[PDB]
Amino acid sequence: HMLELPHEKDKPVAEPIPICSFCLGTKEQNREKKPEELISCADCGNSGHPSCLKFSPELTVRVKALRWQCIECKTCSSCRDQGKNADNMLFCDSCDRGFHMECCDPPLTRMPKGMWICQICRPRKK
Amino acid sequence: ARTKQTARKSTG
Ligand SMILES: [Zn+2]
Ligand SMILES: [Zn+2]
Ligand SMILES: [Zn+2]
Ligand SMILES: [Zn+2]
Repeated sequence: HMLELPHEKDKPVAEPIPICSFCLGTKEQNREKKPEELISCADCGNSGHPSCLKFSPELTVRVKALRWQCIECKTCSSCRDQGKNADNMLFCDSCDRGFHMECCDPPLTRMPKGMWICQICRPRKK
Repeated sequence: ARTKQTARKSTG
């Protein structure tokens, strides 16, 4: 199961908008005109087909279990702010949470070459 | 890795 942060629990969940913000299709019609359940932003309600969000099935299953924010709403899970540079907020490849590079421990200055996952998704050591 | 910027470009 996906672990939730205390501040994510019992935060309000916005009314979901039942069409995709990318293609304007409902859950009945993604871009291939096939049914596909939407993922919806807990802050603004904006939704997306996982295919339109470019999420894998594995990531989709994970983000559906969490209080997810859309691309525009995403705030840093550490400092809780947005900041002014979008190329400074990494999105976790395991849970899609955002973290500013400077809010990582230790801070990052340079982009990872491959996947990046947050400290929440890294398992505890033996 | 992905950022808010890259996600915007990828999905926009
Ligand atoms: Zn769509
Ligand atoms: Zn949103
Ligand atoms: Zn931050
Ligand atoms: Zn994560």
